[PDB]
Amino acid sequence: ARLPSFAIPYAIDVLTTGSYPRLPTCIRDKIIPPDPITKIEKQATLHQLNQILRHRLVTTDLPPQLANLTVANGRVKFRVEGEFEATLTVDVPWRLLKLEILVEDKELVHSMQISFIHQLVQSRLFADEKPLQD
Amino acid sequence: MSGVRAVRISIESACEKQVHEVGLDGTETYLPPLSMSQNLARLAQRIDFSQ
Amino acid sequence: DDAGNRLRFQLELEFVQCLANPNYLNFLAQRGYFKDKAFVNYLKYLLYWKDPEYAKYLKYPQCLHMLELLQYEHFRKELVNAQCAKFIDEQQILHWQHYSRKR
Amino acid sequence: KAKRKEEPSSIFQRQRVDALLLDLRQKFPPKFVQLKP
Amino acid sequence: MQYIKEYTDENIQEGLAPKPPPPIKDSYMMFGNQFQCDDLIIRPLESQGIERLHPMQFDHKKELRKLNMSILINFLDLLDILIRSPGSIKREEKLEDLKLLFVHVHHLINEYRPHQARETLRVMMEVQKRQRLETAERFQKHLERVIEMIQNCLASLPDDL
Amino acid sequence: QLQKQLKEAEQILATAVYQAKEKLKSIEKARKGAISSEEIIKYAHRISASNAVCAPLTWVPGDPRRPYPTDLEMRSGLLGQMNN
Amino acid sequence: YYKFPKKKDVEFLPPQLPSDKFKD
Amino acid sequence: MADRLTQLQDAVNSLADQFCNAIGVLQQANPTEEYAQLFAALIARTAKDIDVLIDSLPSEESTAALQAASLYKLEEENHEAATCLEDVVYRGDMLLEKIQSALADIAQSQLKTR
Repeated sequence: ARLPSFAIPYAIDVLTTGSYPRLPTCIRDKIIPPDPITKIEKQATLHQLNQILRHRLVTTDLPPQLANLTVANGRVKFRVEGEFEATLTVDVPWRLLKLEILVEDKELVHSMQISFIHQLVQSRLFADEKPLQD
Repeated sequence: MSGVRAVRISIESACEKQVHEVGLDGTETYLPPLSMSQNLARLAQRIDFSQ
Repeated sequence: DDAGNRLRFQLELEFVQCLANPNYLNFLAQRGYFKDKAFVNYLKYLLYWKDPEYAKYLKYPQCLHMLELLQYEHFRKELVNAQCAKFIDEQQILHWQHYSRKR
Repeated sequence: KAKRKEEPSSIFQRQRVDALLLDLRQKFPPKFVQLKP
Repeated sequence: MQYIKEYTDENIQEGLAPKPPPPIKDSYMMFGNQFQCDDLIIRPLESQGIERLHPMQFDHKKELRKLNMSILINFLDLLDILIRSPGSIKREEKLEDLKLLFVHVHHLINEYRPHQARETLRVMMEVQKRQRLETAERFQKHLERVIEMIQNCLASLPDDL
Repeated sequence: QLQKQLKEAEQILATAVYQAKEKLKSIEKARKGAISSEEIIKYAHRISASNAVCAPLTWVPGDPRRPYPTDLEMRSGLLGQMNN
Repeated sequence: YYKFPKKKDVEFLPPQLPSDKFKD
Repeated sequence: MADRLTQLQDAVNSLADQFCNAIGVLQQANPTEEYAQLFAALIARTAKDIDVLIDSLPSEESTAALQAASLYKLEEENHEAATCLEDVVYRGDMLLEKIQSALADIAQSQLKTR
């Protein structure tokens, strides 16, 4: 003579949602460092990310030309004129360390001690004084 | 019931933000704010092509 | 005769519920669950017990979750210690009250 | 830890670049970070 | 004694040698509380299986009055047996019959409320879908109007400059 | 000024399009996998009686149940002696 | 690397290079 | 609650408790008066719950066959409307993306050329 249990939440969950959303889904996370998100979704979202990046770059008032302006596909071309260094991204964030300066007529190129320049770039970016000009 | 005449209706309940945050012996809450504007460009990954 | 109606639910659903129950989580990595090469492959080759293609005898749920998460060599490697297994059991035991204190 | 680490044939000579490197935080003041977003 | 050995050895092959799709399990089994066989109810109705006394009206008030009269008669018989002599065992039979009738009434109530609950859930889902479609149409109209206004402003600015 | 206005309008339209795409994907997922109400009601009745899927009829303050079905059905029932 | 990247201090120069292989 | 099954179960439990209390009092001085008042209140609550389950809850009439047919028709209509709205939203999103791309290109060209 036990009355029938309704369990409106669990019933509505098991009615059409054939999964375990209304429960702790951190089994593979609390005892394993698995990838939470952005597993393969980045593949299709890369086009929209690049579009948004280009839109934000165009919207942001860039500095003068100064023979250092460059624009191409793929990402934001920092500078390619002559021997200028190249870089790209990865409010709005500001990434770095995508390429480097170019030279020729060796004497054997410079080694990775250039991190000093990268350290200064990161410090000046996190200072947020004027990223484009410096 | 149990084999009676049925109607293939569509059931669309509320499934926006369930109890997703892991709890420790009760006292849990929701954390899903659906920040699509912030999640537009937030996928920390490797720019180098590996796929 | 026997390949049709003798192992579809006699040794498939019961074995899936046994290998996927939280009580026998640590009581199954002794006979060989993921160490064999043809074990996870044969399990995935017979993972049509709870999908939308065999919804006529859906009685034992959570079958595919085991082969999806545990047999992925990520969760089965770890959690062999005492503290990790106790924490996992404590975190999974509280999931049996998702209808009373879910507000 | 055997294949490679920093640089094999990373010869001085033009290391002189170093020499000038010793100009640059000086040509311009490093900005404070303290932000690991 | 809990591991995939027989099935994992029968399915240890490549190509179409593996097992086919699992058909309907229509044989002996113990899944949950039933034999895992469809079209098999667990409890019978109140008008099928036993003698049918209530008419086709199935009025809530009439059924409640009948259940109250049955309970009163059972209590009176139990009191008479306790007072006069315990040589009457009809009390336990009447109590078991009342328990079975209550189980059948609960099953019928659960069967009747499920259809109405499903209809209400479907109506609510249709209303939610209509509201979402209206919100999306309003957002699209607002975006189109904003684009039209932006274009008009851009065309007007080029004339004044 | 026109570019800022158009960028705001495009952000609003992109948010609306994302919401609409999410709704359409949810509708397509709901329409892709679905069966008659008969099997759904049968599974609900088979899983609501015992303490297998959620809190059974024997619910009390602070149920000591677990995510597993039970211990007696797994120690001696058809769950722990499927082959032995 | 991720971690916290709170390597402030100063220096930001040095060399971090190696090629000692010519009788010197 | 505000549901048919929940209210039905509540009324059944109340009726069972009232019947059990009556049977206990029949087969067992202010305490007697208190027990009589409690039994009267339980009987009144059971009568009210029965009246509610008879009036508010759907009776044997007004079947749900035509209701399910209308629900299926409305679901098909809502699906068609949602598909049309999604097509219109995709068209608008593509138009907005093209307009934004053209605006950014024009801006970059005007900046670089001055």
